[PDB]
Amino acid sequence: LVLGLDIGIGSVGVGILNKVTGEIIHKNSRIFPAAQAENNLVRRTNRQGRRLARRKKHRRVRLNRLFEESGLITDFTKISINLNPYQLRVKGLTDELSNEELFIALKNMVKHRGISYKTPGQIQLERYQTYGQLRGDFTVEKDGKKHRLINVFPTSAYRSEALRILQTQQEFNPQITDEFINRYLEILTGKRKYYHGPGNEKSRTDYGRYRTSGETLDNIFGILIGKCTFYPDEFRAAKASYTAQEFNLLNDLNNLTVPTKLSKEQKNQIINYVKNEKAMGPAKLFKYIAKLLDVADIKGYRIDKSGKAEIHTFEAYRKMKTLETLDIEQMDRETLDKLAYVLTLNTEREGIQEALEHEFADGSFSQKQVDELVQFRKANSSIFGKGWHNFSVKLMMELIPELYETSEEQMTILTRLGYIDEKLLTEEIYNPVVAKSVRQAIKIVNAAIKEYGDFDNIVIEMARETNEDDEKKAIQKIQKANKDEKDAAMLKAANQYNGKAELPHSVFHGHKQLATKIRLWHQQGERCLYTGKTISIHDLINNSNQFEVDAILPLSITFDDSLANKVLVYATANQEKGQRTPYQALDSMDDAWSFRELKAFVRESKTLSNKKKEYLLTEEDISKFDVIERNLVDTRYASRVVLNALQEHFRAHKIDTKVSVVRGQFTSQLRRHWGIEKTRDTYHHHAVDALIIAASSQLNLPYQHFVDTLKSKEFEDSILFSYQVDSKFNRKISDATIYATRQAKVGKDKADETYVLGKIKDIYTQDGYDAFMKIYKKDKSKFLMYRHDPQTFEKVIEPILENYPNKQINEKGKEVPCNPFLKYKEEHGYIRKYSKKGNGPEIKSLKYYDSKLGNHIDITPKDSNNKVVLQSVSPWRADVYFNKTTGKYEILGLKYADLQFEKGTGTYKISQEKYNDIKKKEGVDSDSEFKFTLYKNDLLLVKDTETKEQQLFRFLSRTMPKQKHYVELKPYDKQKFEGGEALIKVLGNVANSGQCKKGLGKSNISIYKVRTDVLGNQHIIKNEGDKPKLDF
RNA sequence: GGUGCUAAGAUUAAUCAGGAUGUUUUUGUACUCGAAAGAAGCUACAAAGAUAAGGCUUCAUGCCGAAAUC
DNA sequence: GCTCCTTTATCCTGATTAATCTTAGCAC
DNA sequence: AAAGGAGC
Ligand SMILES: [Ba+2]
Ligand SMILES: [Ba+2]
Ligand SMILES: [Ba+2]
Ligand SMILES: [Ba+2]
Ligand SMILES: [Ba+2]
Ligand SMILES: [Ba+2]
Ligand SMILES: [Ba+2]
Ligand SMILES: [Ba+2]
Ligand SMILES: [Ba+2]
Ligand SMILES: [Ba+2]
Ligand SMILES: [Ba+2]
Ligand SMILES: [Ba+2]
Ligand SMILES: [Ba+2]
Ligand SMILES: [Ba+2]
Ligand SMILES: [Mg+2]
Ligand SMILES: [Mg+2]
Repeated sequence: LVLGLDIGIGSVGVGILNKVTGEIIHKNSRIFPAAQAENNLVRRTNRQGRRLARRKKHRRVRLNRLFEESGLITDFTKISINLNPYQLRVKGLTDELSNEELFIALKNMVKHRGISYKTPGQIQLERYQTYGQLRGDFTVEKDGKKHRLINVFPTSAYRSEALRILQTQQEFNPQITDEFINRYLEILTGKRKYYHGPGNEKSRTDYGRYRTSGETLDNIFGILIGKCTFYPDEFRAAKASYTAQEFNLLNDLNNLTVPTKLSKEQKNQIINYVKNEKAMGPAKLFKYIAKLLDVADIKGYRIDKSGKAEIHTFEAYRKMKTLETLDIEQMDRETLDKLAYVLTLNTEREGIQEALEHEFADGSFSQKQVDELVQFRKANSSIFGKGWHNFSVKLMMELIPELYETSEEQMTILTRLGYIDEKLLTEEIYNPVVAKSVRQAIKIVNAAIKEYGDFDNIVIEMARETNEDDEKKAIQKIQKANKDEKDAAMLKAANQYNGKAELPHSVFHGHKQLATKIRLWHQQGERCLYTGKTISIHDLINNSNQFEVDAILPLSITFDDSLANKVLVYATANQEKGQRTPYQALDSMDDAWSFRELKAFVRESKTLSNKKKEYLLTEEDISKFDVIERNLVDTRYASRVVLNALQEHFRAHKIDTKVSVVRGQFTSQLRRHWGIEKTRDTYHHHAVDALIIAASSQLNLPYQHFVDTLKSKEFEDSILFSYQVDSKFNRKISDATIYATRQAKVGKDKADETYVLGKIKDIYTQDGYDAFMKIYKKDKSKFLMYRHDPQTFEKVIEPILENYPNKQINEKGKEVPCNPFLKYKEEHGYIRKYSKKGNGPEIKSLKYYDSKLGNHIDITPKDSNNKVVLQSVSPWRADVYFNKTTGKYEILGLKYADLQFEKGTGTYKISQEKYNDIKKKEGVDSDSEFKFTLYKNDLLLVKDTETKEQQLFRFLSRTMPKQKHYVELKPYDKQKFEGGEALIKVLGNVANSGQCKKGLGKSNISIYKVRTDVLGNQHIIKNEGDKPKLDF
């Protein structure tokens, strides 16, 4: 029997076939949408955002306790919030402030303490006075030109400003001690080291340094260093360690071939020669082996991308011999390997200093020698940033001798010396998508082996190329052209800056991305492609903050993190671009060149790549909800791990189940060669792909039989499906929009109602204006201004709609719908609120009554005159009951937001009383029998009692709170329904809108839960237990 | 075809430290109404508060909450 | 009650560790 | 993609 596997990011196709007969024994499709674990990006983003906001709020709490302890303010209730803190930040610079005015000035400073990778207050206040606003990024007029500002300042300048304030206060006030000044500046300027992370000695967290086990790490990334290829409980050596340098050159030398393999002695010559000579390269070493022992006679050396020969040259050692306050020759091996550990992993003074103190014996270093090691590590980031060797040192020491003694390379030597736990298999893998699909692929083969015994062969499709030589040469030419323009960009940055042919290592400190910034910089003709302005190398390197690397098509939508989706632009031009493509954004941007100019530049030049040109000019209105390379990387990763784990399992246990490999491009043409047809948008193709995989393996060796069986029209209608149920609570609970509500009468009601508000963020975009007219043609009274400012609406905005075009002839002589608000803007500036003396504020956003408040989460401030809510509440599970009096089913729906952390306990749970309240409000009778609980992707069987039809569905959720017992379902064999698809008569047909929403509380109904193993074998469940499971 | 070491070129993953926003509440100022006191809560700016629902203990460079465990 | 229709926050700056392909040079 | 009020 032969087992095929098509492992993917959200599916694994399974299929078995009796090799002699060619008969199909099992076909199956295992599904687990990869979108669930791909959301980890959202989880990390939100965890990090919460930490930034937690600490910003903690900064002003820490400031409160500082003012309390100093005895300057005890009562924080009478603290005004309507004075100008920016002006007191200027007054305090020279004149005396009240303690309340000082606390307002410093609290304002702590909430915007600037970047750290005329004082700021005076720059901010001047923007307050001359343009009426300071925050965010906005446009300002600059003598005919529009310029862009943003409230971003160095933390150094904020600290500089605050210091002058408090020192000036000190001469007026004595309660302001030197310690008070010290403690505040740490509140203001304090940051955590990136290699420490969260926590404190009492606040244990395994995200950071203070581990819950009680251990305190020096650097939280040390534990992430890889393990040895053969010693899984041994960390690997630094590239710059002595052990790894000796192993590297030793194996380099034996892989040469010489007229006289080199002898044992012959290597120690070269090792000593290169170790004690200062300058060393590949030629000059070979120039020594040849001209001192014919370089053309030596062969078997690894070659450059370009074609230069290369070899290991103890580069790390030579540089470490240059140290003046220490002598590398005076240190033994494990001390020099340990030194390279510390200097590879740590990039900061304190991290190195702490690691030296805690890993070496107390008398091992002096301050001056750690002082030199600090300056040394920074000056050689290019060497200690190269990472780690694939081997531990332990293994190399069991290998370096025998590489001296014998002429064999590492592969040759290791030969000489000589069911799957899916969780341990994926214990140390930090990619939840790869870790999941691997875990799914192994759970299957274990169940396949249980039901069938071992197999002659288990075949895994791989996505590796097979290329002929024209093509192969076709890859290195490109990979070499890639390395060529980086050098070309660096060389050019060097001459433009230094005039020399190399940039000083001083410029890359705290700015390792410069090598890439320069590369895109060179590709954009040294011009920012949104401003049309030149980017001077001096400005870039010398003033790095003025620029940012924009994702051309924003990553929120595309997830395309390649170079071809990146451009170096001025920072303000990237912030104004926002979550938009240049096409959507450029013409609307105030400080920017026209999209036409950008088009011209892009087509005109010979610097941008082919794919970079499409992305900069796609007039495609891409969107986040329109019906990626991570998929390819992770599929390769998952399939591989499964393969290796299978081979190694069948040797260490000697099962002699062969394990073969097939490539995707071969299966694709085979499927074309055979009579294989793919059903549109269906999960069937994962299964039959796996049978093409199993079949590929027995090709050398009933063949037509298998195919005919396969071709059978009747074949698909009996392929099995199994889905991974999701029981997890505490997923994303709702949409993020925070909604206001008001009491109003809208449309057909004559009783005040609670309406959720909506708002048009900017009426000067086309999307902003089209939204305006949809609401306008339907019911102008929806706009809150219509009701609360009819003068502005009737005497400003209605004339504008009347007297400005809503369309226009474009560049191409094609009528395009234009925006009357926008066309007024270009002429008179912003539409302004109605006023007698032309004094009204500008108009940018319009709130309107949207929809009636229904289901929601209440986040209402005690302060608020109206409720504030969150909407689109996501569901967790549905509890199925049955009422004997009515003979109908009653379905209770639980949402993530029904569970919470219990005060006091800290347990995440729902209580019976709340569960009983939900049970009531959902129409479940308190005297009704519990039947089962359905989670997402569980499967249902819905039977009609009267006509005996039955349909198998998978569960999604309980939908529509108002419509009791209503449930959204999904298909058994595909991702979604199309719409109008016929179901059993009781449920009619699925809504043409696509979503299958049916109520299951009708009399004529029968529903059972269906479990499957990962193979597709179904079990009918008609009752699970006496009561629902609520163990927490 | 699998695999080991090395180097490069491409992609991507996990995790940490920070910035500036956005949403909404309240207040102030402006705009509108009013003789003012104020009203209205639109519109703009500023400040203060909340920012997945919600929790923790050790009182702080405090900690956890959208993944995985099926 | 059953189906149609609208709706849905984001841009960056530092840093480390790991993976998978694809070329190369050697090899079981 | 799916919540759920709008719309009838
Ligand atoms: Ba803005
Ligand atoms: Ba020396
Ligand atoms: Ba590195
Ligand atoms: Ba080919
Ligand atoms: Ba909107
Ligand atoms: Ba939603
Ligand atoms: Ba190979
Ligand atoms: Ba007045
Ligand atoms: Ba007044
Ligand atoms: Ba008021
Ligand atoms: Ba704010
Ligand atoms: Ba909270
Ligand atoms: Ba109704
Ligand atoms: Ba809605
Ligand atoms: Mg961008
Ligand atoms: Mg649809």
